[PDB]
Amino acid sequence: NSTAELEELLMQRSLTDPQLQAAAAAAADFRILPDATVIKIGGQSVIDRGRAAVYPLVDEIVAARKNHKLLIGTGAGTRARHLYSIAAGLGLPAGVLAQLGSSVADQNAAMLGQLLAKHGIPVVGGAGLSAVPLSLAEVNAVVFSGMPPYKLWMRPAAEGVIPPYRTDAGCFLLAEQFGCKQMIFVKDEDGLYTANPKTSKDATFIPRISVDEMKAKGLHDSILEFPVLDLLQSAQHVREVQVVNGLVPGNLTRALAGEHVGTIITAS
Amino acid sequence: NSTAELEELLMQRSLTDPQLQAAAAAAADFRILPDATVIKIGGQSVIDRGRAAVYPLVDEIVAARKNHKLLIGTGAGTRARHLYSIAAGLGLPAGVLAQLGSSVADQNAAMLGQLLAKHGIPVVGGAGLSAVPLSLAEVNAVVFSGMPPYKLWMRPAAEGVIPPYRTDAGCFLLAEQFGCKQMIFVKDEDGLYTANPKTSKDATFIPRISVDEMKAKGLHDSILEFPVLDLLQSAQHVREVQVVNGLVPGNLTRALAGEHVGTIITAS
Amino acid sequence: KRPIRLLPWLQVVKIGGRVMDRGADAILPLVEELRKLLPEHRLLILTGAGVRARHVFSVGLDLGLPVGSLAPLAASEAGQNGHILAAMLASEGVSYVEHPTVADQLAIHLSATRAVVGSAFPPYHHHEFPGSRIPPHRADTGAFLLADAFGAAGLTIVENVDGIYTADPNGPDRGQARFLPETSATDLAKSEGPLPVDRALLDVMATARHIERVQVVNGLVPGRLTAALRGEHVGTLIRTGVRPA
Amino acid sequence: KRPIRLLPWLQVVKIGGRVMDRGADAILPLVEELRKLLPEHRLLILTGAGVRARHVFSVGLDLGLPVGSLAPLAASEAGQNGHILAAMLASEGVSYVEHPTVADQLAIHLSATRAVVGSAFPPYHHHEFPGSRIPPHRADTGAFLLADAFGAAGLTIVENVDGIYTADPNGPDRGQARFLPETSATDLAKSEGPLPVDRALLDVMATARHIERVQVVNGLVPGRLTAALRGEHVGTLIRTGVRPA
Amino acid sequence: KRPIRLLPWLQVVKIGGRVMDRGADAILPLVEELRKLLPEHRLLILTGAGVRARHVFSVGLDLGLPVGSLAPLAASEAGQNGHILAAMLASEGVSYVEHPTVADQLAIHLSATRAVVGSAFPPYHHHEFPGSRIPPHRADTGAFLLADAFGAAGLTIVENVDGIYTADPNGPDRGQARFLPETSATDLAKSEGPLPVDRALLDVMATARHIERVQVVNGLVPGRLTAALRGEHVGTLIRTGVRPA
Amino acid sequence: KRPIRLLPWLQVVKIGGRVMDRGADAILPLVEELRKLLPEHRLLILTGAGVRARHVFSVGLDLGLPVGSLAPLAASEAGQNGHILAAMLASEGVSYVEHPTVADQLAIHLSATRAVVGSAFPPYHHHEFPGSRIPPHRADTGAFLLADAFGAAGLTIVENVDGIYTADPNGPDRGQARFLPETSATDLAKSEGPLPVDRALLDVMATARHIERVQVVNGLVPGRLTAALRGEHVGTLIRTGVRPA
Ligand SMILES: Nc1ncnc2c1ncn2[C@@H]1O[C@H](COP(=O)(O)OP(=O)(O)OP(=O)(O)O)[C@@H](O)[C@H]1O
Ligand SMILES: Nc1ncnc2c1ncn2[C@@H]1O[C@H](COP(=O)(O)OP(=O)(O)OP(=O)(O)O)[C@@H](O)[C@H]1O
Ligand SMILES: Nc1ncnc2c1ncn2[C@@H]1O[C@H](COP(=O)(O)OP(=O)(O)OP(=O)(O)O)[C@@H](O)[C@H]1O
Ligand SMILES: Nc1ncnc2c1ncn2[C@@H]1O[C@H](COP(=O)(O)OP(=O)(O)OP(=O)(O)O)[C@@H](O)[C@H]1O
Ligand SMILES: [Cl-]
Ligand SMILES: [Cl-]
Ligand SMILES: [Mg+2]
Ligand SMILES: [Mg+2]
Ligand SMILES: [Mg+2]
Ligand SMILES: [Mg+2]
Repeated sequence: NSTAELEELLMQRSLTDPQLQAAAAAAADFRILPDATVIKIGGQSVIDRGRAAVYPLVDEIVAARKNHKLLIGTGAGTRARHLYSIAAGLGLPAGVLAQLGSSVADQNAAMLGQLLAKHGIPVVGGAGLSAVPLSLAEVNAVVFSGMPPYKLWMRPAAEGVIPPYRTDAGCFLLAEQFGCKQMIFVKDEDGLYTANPKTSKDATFIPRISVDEMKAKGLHDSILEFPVLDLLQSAQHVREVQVVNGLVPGNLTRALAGEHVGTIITAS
Repeated sequence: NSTAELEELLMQRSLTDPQLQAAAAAAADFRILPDATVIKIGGQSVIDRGRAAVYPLVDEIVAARKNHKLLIGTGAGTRARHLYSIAAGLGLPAGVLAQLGSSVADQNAAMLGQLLAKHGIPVVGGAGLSAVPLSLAEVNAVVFSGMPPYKLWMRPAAEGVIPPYRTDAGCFLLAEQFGCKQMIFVKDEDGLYTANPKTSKDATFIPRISVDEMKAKGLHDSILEFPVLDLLQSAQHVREVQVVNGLVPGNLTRALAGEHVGTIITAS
Repeated sequence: KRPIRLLPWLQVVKIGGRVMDRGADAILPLVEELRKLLPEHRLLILTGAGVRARHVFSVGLDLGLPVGSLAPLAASEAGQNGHILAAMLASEGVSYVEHPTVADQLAIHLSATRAVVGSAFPPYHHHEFPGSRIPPHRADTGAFLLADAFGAAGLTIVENVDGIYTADPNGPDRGQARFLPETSATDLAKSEGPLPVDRALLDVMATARHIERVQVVNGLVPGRLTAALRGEHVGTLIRTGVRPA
Repeated sequence: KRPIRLLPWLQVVKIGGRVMDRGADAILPLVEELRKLLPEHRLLILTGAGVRARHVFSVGLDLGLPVGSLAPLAASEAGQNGHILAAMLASEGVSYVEHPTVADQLAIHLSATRAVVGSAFPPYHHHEFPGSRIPPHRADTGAFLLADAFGAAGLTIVENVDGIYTADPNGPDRGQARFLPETSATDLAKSEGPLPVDRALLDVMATARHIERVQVVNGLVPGRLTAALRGEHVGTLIRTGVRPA
Repeated sequence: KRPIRLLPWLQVVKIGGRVMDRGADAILPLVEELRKLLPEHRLLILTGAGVRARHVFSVGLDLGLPVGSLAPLAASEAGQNGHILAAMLASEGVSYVEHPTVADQLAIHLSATRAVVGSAFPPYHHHEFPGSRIPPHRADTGAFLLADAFGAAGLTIVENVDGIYTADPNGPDRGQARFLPETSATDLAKSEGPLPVDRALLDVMATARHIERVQVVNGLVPGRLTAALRGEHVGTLIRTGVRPA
Repeated sequence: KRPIRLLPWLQVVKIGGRVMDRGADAILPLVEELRKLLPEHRLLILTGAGVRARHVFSVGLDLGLPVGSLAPLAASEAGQNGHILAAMLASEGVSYVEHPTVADQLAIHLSATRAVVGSAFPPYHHHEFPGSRIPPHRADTGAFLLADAFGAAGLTIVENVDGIYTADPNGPDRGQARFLPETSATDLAKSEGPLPVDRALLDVMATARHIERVQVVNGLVPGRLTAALRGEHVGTLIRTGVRPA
């Protein structure tokens, strides 16, 4: 197992060759932004609710950036569901719907960014994310739009044309790519329940669970849907995520302080 | 008068409906950059004059950014008048002339920005203005090109093809949009006079005047032309502007300190 | 004299966002009618925003945002309608193009293909005018500014109603609303009450240099757009007060 | 029902990066064959990456970089192959176009000219999936996602070998490698061992909505691409498991 | 051997900024002549900068700015002349395209339409060469680099004078200025004194691979551009010192 | 060596006269399928004669007329079917062209428009061969002679049956008729019994220089012509016994 042996396989075999795959897996592992936390602010669960949900979270973001480095991604929400409904009724494929959804997450990032601008926190994007390093170094936070960039190359789900990789997946993959220390999803329920809590009671709260236990329990729908949970099981750097209720004052602050509010979902 | 009542009108009526218009007017009013000042550096009145005008103002900008947050926009000036003359003689419409003028204001912003670069002050632009928050937070100043982005969608004047909304209007509208605390136009005369001072004397200096008084006095031409003065009467956040002579050493510094140099023009 | 016409052979068609909001039931017939118009006219098809812009206004106003924040948020929804409509016409060689491309390279794109789709909102961005908390320069206004700047042969506004009435025919006073086959922009600008077109449209018609009339027609009735593009009177004519050369 | 086809008349052709790596000896005959195909088909020609992506993987892995860093670095090399191939076809009106343009304005570009060249890699950028240190969604995978999303008439994969064999015909076990004239993606996905196509290609074939078969042919033999674009069986057919409508 | 020609059928025409500076009196006849050339040639029309670049040089030099600052400021003025000229030809399907588009997608644009307009300045930006405080690689130089890189059929330089003289025919020594019907770049490069073309043009002609001659003609005389594009001798021929293949 | 291909990018499609005889019920779906093929292929669409040629044979034989009299009388009916089909495609730019024009100016007509319609009968007129009282060189034969002379990319024969069977599937022995997915012309020429194609077609396939296979497909099933033009196997393949170059 040498660097010369890896380079020799990389020149002589297909990238599909299991021997090459395994030598590449022994490569060193550099974390690009190891001290940062990725947070997703929900689109339907938070930003679509307006000032009563958003303003307290802006206050928490401003207080947090003193001790914490934050990459803050936005969900899409009800305008994307409207676009998906129109487009799906026309027979358009998942790759066309994917671009429509990104425009809604971009709107939400612009609105959140305008509330944060006087604190120096910018909105960033483009295929390079090139404004992230300097912003994180100087003001300890940046806002980005949460949809992945796949556009027409979006992988479809097994059934239907709704893009399976949306803003939960987009934020998760950025945490995984940057090697961040923590991934927090900010939604509108306290965490995972054995049923979903909006449509049934004696749903029981679950403080901690693995992805395999969620599948084996048959936990369907749920506050995080399965495409992001499968990415989590494959991840190299981010091997658990926390889901918290952003409508509860101070929940994001407390999660960033290491309090176990919400549900922790582990890859294994 | 509720948030639910506004949302109900927004779904059920035309945006032209006076009842919707009035409910929207009762919305809360968020100022995006309330502690910033917008300054316009004149194109024909300052930058076209070269080093003797520009270098002292660069010094004042560098000194000011210690206590003041500045958005510094540039005028266009004599190269834009040349372009307008060529294009108008060909019969081209105001929307074509508008793009020509923006290129000249962009040139002037690049020249000013190069004199400020060693102090860390950047030139910013693009439809998002996305470099403004971090720059203002860290170095307390940014340079931008003063023409509005209307391009081919520029509203024409009642007569002729010269774009009516140029760099005075462009800078003013950014101050109004960001909710800035102050708008200062830096030109080459001490302020407003009862005649314009380059072409007649016993012109009397006017320290303070409302837009209605300017119209009623029949003050025509003038150091600010009427399209920006009408925007001022409609403004929500910036309800007066100050015009100062940037050729006088320290006038910009003194205006930023609250001294009443120049002319103050009030919306009412 | 008045400015020259840049694209005198162009026909501009603005599709209301609320037509798109009806989904396949309205869009499929309209796409079929557009398909049949491609060999007859050179078309710039511009989409408005519709109900999703009302939702983002609701959120942005609840957050306190100013009118220069809300204008590009609504313009985004018109862009999405444009992407949907162009996707349906892709097999005819039709694509959506963005504002910079419409401003500067429309002539070459209309040489490449029979029609292009764009946003009807103008790129006023954070430089929208103050006064109302609702952005004034919306889809009707942007489409007319472009059509008149180009000196196009016409602008047709395709709506979910037959034309202009004396009151909102879907609103509280719908019982006394009577249809107006023809009106002038100056007469409309003197009225109070809602219209199916932006009030700023009437203002830019007063300064217009080329377009003499704009017809508002019901795009939910197959054939009306086709007839309007031939000058047939099938909705409301708005006279702009441009006088012939 | 399944989604509509956006560009049903389109033919997509993916050119392997290792074909380009052979230089003029392989590229000139291939350019001559493409030139003769322009009057027969409407072509989206997509290039893969080849050996330079192996080199940047070698450097990036030695530096410890994650898979979301390596994906755009490899995609860059496919873009460079595309610029080279388009330059050779410039005199026929062919240019290279970037990802945003392929995603949104392909229809107008294929109305302007008979063929365009693009990158076969998808724009997954820093959002590539984790699990392998080698980016999984590469040139075969990107080209198939695009072809199927468009509902194109076909996708042909042009390689430096005759097709798929039971073992790498240039590798250690080349002696027992036997040629497969036809296979199914599900059968290939159950095998272990290297393939001439991305393993993620088999996964996206399982969710495909339109493309029923993909042929892999040897672009080093003049005439095979021409024959494949007419449906003639001259390499390996991969059945996707899309069932006819 | 020499490199291949990318666009051998292209004709490149550089329009001097000072021709544009004369306004409608010079531009309208020239636009009419270009209109009549569109069915005869495939044209890349490139504009120079003219007097406004002198003004921005005056300001930028008074501010002390280096040559890499002044080069893009002058290039901006050539871009504005290009937007003006394209606007006048919009009704013929002609648009202005920017540097990235000229570099990479010219072939598809010339398939879409008969002519495109661009800037004649090259994108040297802050990487302009030092030595003079005046940017050396200006409009004549950029247009020749592009024409020769493309392997175009010709480059014609359209000026406000009949051609090259032995002294500036508008300057102090205008009395002893005699017209040169033909010269070589090497002979011109050995002379001192002003020319109607960039001195860097002579340097890039020495390294040229395809263009054998460039004609400088008076665009204020209707018909001379038309004649030059047919090879008729109506101004000054500059031999580049490329030898035939 | 074999002769060059004159129009190698052409697809030839022969429409059986008995498909046309079914009227709107068969023709409208077929016209819709052809409409969708125009952006995908360059088509020469040739019509056969059908039942009216049987009637004129009945009259002409009762009058005693020789085979050189009956050949142009049948060819007239194929021409009329061609005029009907072209009229249905006129709005797509499609016209019928006569024999002299097909023989000499097809290339320019296929540059003007995506498809043209002609008669599938050859102009043998009073020079038809003797031996049978029924003209031997009919619509299948004429279409194949033209396709092979042009060196076209294919010839597809569109019939009112799935393909060739071992007996007439509409005739007396229809019970023992079994479908033949693939056959050779030489095998068919050795059989006795009726076929859905002219027997002279088998003879001209023996002397053919380019076309290797001809597919016979059911034009009463939407989609089969589309699939056949992509090389998909959906009817009977006839191998001609041309060997690849
Ligand atoms: N006087 C009037 N006459 C006709 N319609 C009116 C009038 N007043 C209000 N309306 C309303 O205007 C509605 C159209 O709503 P709106 O005009 O905003 O939609 P749109 O034009 O499709 O949206 P967009 O402006 O984003 O394209 C009509 O359905 C009608 O109810
Ligand atoms: N089972 C197999 N059958 C055929 N070829 C195989 C097989 N396994 C490995 N290979 C190898 O795959 C090689 C192609 O390498 P690769 O497929 O990466 O090149 P490419 O497709 O040109 O590159 P890119 O994916 O960047 O376009 C063949 O030359 C062959 O040696
Ligand atoms: N030897 C010469 N022969 C001809 N003209 C000369 C000579 N020396 C100087 N000139 C001058 O060059 C002038 C052209 O100025 P210049 O060449 O810069 O304009 P331009 O080419 O239109 O500008 P740009 O280079 O921006 O396109 C002529 O009008 C003439 O006065
Ligand atoms: N062995 C066979 N297999 C298939 N069809 C056969 C066979 N023998 C006879 N037929 C008949 O041939 C018929 C087609 O008649 P014919 O082929 O003359 O029509 P057509 O090709 O439409 O006419 P035209 O030759 O004028 O275009 C079929 O409907 C079928 O009944
Ligand atoms: Cl705050
Ligand atoms: Cl300094
Ligand atoms: Mg409306
Ligand atoms: Mg491969
Ligand atoms: Mg010159
Ligand atoms: Mg038959």
